[PDB]
Amino acid sequence: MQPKDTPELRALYKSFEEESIIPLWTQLGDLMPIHPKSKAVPHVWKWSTLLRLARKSGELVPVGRGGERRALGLANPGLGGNAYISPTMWAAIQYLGPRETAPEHRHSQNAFRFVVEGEGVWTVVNGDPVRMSRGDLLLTPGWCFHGHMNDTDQPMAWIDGLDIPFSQQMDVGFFEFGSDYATPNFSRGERLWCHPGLRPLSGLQNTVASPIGAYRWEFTDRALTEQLLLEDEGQPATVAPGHAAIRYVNPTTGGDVMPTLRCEFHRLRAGTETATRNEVGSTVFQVFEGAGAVVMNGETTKLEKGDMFVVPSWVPWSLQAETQFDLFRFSDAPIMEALSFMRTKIEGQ
Amino acid sequence: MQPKDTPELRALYKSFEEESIIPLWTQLGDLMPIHPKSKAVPHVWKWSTLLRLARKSGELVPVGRGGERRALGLANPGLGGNAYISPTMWAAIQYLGPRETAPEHRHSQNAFRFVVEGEGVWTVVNGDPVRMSRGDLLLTPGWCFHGHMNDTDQPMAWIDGLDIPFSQQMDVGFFEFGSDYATPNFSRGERLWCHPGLRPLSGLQNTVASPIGAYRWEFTDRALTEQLLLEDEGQPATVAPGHAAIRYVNPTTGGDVMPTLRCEFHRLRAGTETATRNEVGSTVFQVFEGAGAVVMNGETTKLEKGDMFVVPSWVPWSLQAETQFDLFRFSDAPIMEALSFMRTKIEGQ
Amino acid sequence: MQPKDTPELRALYKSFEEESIIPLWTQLGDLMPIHPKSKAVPHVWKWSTLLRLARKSGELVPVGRGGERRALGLANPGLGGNAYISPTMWAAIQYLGPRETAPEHRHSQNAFRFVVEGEGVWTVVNGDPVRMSRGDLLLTPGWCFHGHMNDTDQPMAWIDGLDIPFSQQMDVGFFEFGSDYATPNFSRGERLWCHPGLRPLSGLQNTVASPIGAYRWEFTDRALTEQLLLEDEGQPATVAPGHAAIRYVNPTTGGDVMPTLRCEFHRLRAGTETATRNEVGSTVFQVFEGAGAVVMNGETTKLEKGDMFVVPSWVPWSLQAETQFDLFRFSDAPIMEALSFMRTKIEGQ
Amino acid sequence: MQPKDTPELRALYKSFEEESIIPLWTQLGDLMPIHPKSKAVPHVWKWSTLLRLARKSGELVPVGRGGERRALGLANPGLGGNAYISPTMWAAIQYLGPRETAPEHRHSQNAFRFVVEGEGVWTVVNGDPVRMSRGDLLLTPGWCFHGHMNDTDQPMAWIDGLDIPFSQQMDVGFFEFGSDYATPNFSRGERLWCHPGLRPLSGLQNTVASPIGAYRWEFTDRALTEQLLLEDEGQPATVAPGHAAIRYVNPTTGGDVMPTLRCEFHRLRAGTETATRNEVGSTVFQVFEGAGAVVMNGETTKLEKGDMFVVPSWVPWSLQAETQFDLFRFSDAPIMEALSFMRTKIEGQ
Ligand SMILES: [Fe+2]
Ligand SMILES: [Fe+2]
Ligand SMILES: [Fe+2]
Ligand SMILES: [Fe+2]
Repeated sequence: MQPKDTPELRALYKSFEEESIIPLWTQLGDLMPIHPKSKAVPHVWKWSTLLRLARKSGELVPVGRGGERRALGLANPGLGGNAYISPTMWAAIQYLGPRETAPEHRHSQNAFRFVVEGEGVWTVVNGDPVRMSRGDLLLTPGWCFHGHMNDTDQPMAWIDGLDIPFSQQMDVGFFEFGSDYATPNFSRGERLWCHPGLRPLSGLQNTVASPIGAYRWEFTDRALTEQLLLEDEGQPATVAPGHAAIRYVNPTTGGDVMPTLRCEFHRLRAGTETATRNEVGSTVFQVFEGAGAVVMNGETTKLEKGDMFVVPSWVPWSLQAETQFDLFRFSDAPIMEALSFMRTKIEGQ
Repeated sequence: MQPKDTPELRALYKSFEEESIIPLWTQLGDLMPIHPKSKAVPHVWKWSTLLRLARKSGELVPVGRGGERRALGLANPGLGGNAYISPTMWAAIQYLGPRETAPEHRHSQNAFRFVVEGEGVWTVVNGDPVRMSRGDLLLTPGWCFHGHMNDTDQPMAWIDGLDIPFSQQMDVGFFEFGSDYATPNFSRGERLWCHPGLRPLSGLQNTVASPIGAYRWEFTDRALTEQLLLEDEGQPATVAPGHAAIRYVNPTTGGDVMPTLRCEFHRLRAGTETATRNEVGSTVFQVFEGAGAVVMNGETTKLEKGDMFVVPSWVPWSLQAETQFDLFRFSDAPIMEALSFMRTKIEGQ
Repeated sequence: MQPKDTPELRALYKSFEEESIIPLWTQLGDLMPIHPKSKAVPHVWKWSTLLRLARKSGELVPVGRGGERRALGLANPGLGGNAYISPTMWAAIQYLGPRETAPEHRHSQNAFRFVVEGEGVWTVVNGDPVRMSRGDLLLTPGWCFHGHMNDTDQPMAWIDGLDIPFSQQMDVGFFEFGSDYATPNFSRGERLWCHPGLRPLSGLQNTVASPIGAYRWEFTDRALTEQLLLEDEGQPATVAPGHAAIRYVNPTTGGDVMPTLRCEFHRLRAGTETATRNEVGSTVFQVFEGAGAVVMNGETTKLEKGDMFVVPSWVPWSLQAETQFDLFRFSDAPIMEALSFMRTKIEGQ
Repeated sequence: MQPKDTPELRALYKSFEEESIIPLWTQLGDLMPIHPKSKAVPHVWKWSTLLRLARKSGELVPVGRGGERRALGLANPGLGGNAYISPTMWAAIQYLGPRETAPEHRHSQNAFRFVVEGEGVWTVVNGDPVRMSRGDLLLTPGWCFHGHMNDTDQPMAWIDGLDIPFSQQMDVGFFEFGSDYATPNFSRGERLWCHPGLRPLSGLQNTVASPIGAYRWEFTDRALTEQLLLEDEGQPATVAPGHAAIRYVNPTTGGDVMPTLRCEFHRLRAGTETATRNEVGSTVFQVFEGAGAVVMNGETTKLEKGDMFVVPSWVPWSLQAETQFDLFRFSDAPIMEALSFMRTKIEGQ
């Protein structure tokens, strides 16, 4: 029950408004909910829709007229018109036209670029050029200069993933503009850092983000194959039966690629059904290859190559593989884990 | 410039709305600002207003009719009607009437209670009772059961500080209800942990929040006196000339009281003027004793005993002491520092 | 069995000697023992012997003729004439005569001074003077300048504890000579750092050793009393029944006083018998007050006020209290724990 | 000067001997030296001597008659007959005959096996078999079961490196005996862990030693080539001009292979002369390929393929390359660094 509605109570409340006071006893229960109840909702975007809308944006939106920023943000229908896939993460399909380029800038917001279709584009990160091709993860960690250049007449699509919404809501955003279009097969970073178990004596200092600028498909694919093969041979490897998986890591530390974003890659055997999880924080998956479905809040959605979906905080989810089902994954878990808010419920346990 | 406004462009945009896509090239620059530009604004609340409105709430709002929740939230005028002092922090004046009590609950949100006026109330934290009096900091770290009981006919006011707005925006909130009104002079926690330099062999495990339930005024006052005294004697101690200061810490670790909130206490000699700082993240100060002013965005506001004010992200601020000027401080810095978003500009350097 | 003893085998072995080769197959099993088998043996020194020999050293050994170095090293009878209490630790009774002084030096070896009898001596540590009295722990962490001065006509005895034998065997030793006899009641370090739960904003950097120069008896005694009192009240506190105990810690970190040495203080209720432990590494106890015994390798030795004893690596030990039994303790455990060699067996578990 | 040599002084000293007391004032200065002065001396072993003595041991010392332990320990001439290369490290040339095997054991002492000549031997580590060939580093971290099996009629030589002397002097040694001769091309460990930048979701827990059982030559060689190539292109990479180098690391952490031993591999361009270093702790190098010399204490020794040498604590050293000069390196630095005893002087700086 509320206080008696009296002229004195109404005078009290008008003083409140005047003095920027909001009394706790008037607040709606879910200021402190029983468990996380996001304004973001579970949502799927179909690739066939996204690619068609991206191609059209290629025609209608040239460089000089918005073409420098040709990226289709996935907007969660529960987040009020904000171009946010979740309360922490921005995810967009960047569509880079034949021969297009972008100049250098840096920003405090952390970012990756996961290559969906195409080849022969380079993203240049602190002057070091990083070739892009299908299945590759590129990082452009916060405060690193990044521009790019298409070396080809072909378009490319990648997922443009950032902590923009966290950074916007929390007031951490900074931004600077920057000041040869070399096309090396591999970046300096990779040439130093992508030898397993080995660390240059010139890079003995730990870093906050990975110095690996590209995690190439070859290696991702090979790691996942080896886990399934080790499973066949009776050896521990996979995380769950038929479920091979890796986390992309900062090799100086063994932890996440960047302070705010975790990236992983999963492969499921045909037939695999994962146990239902509730996890704090939001995650986004993209179907890289294969066919299957997701269950979110008990609702099953079938999924095809390229489809993308978001699980907001604490929404119970699982995946079923119809064929071999390869998925790229990102989430805000490093944030929940750094601050001791992370929590996990699994149907098995 | 934007793409040509054509029937095809308008069809593209209507497909966007239908498919929950928001194109980057339509977005307003400050999705990624040049430096943090908060929606929260610098604001001061006068104690004499807050105490008068609190007393009236005591009369008008009894237990059974909202009295269990008698706390006046400081609402930032730039945060849209949300009861948030800043985008990360909730700060409220809790007004506890003669003999009032509250039962036990726990929530994932972290919290402290800093005692402004009054005595002989106990907050009971995981069954351990913590006496409260003026100048004391109490913690109720996340997921710890806490209720309270006034043992007296006198009211008490404290600052009720939490990471509610971070927790609400980020989807990390959990909440449980709980299931003798002992009145020990000191808590078990204090009796184990408040011997300088000494650690019980039964508490060798590090914790995520401090096991000290109260940081009593005596010690705070004594530490600040010693720094000014060491300054008089030519010995390094104070942070800046005439500026004594402490941070409240988790003694198992030496770091912050809780994962999301930093607390500190400052004492300035009469005459002291601090150098202008820009810092990422928001901070709140309360004047504990003395007289002076603040400068925020170049605007000077005079301050009296009890006044409270907020500096949102990157707003340049400094303090001037007219008399000896004691201030309690909290901020979301452990969040900015954990995620490598923290940044500092000082006018000296 | 060994290789055939042939002229060719003997020629092989003479080539070995010539070329500084020692073949594994000739080595005695205990190059890699089944469990630690120290050359150091369990040993007790009686205080009444040590004090009598110390007094005589006071008469016979004046300043100018060895008096600057008047310290009686406890030499383990199994360590070959080396002045080592154990393979890692040096422990000596320093006997400081009326009005004696020592000038400043520093060395990489870490050291403490635990005051057995006497008062009004100061050890000056990086120019900061630290009063000494019975029951106090002083640190002189490695590479810190330290000299001292007796301000009185009375002698003082303290335990002079160092990692000298580790440092000597491992080749880490460095040593420098240094370049007012102030007598403050408390040191600068203490005045900054001995306020429970509080950390100066001017000392936000973690250190490798404690910045607390003295851990005074008052606080040690009070902590131990509180644990026994909390035990009386049914509250968890003591490590084992009737067994109160603390660890001295570096307050910036919550870990050990210095990188190589751990210090602790135990109080046992009359009647308390501890469960038998095997622990890797050596430890030394001193009886501060009370009466009881120790069991080492099944052999019981009765103990009086001032007695000192060493438990080398893996020797099973326990303590029995006849009266209330207060003991100071040091060990090389931070070394075994840092390098993942630590191991513990308890008779309970 | 010493105390007066009196009958009373002699009685004092006889009481000392009786009571296991050694007085400080009688001790020789270098109990606490000015800088490290090892009993170990700089020493070189020639490969042509070591291989010839190893072959002869193959003839004279069969299995059943010492052949199970056919390893030639490098004994430092200053370490008193102890089979120690330095005060912390044991280094031996293990010579494994045609078709020989060894059963499983484990010990707390940490160990590696760096393959000098030969192929088709497997060391089986916790049931997982690790093929061995020239240039490969294998680990058998402490407390891991390890046996081996030669699958061939050819002998193999490897460097058998351990922290035996530290473990022996410090009392940390434990040892257990253990209870198909599979010959996989690659180990399970490698198949999980040797994909650059990728970490199995099933191995998210950090470990104290590397889970990589072999660091194969291919990758080592490729990393060193890339650094010299990046040097040619004007890009930062090498540690010093013409000096390419890597550290072998634990991929869960980015730190050293094991708690007590660091391993590295250096490649110098023909002509390269390194600046003189003093470093705390001992190191051992082996010439893998090429020709050059070392300078230790100002004394130059020419070096050929296979030669091995030790630099004890603080001995100034440098390397000159005549040809391209590849060297494998191990040291006790993780011990000096963990305990804050490490120190470095370089002639450049
Ligand atoms: Fe960008
Ligand atoms: Fe609460
Ligand atoms: Fe000393
Ligand atoms: Fe072994």
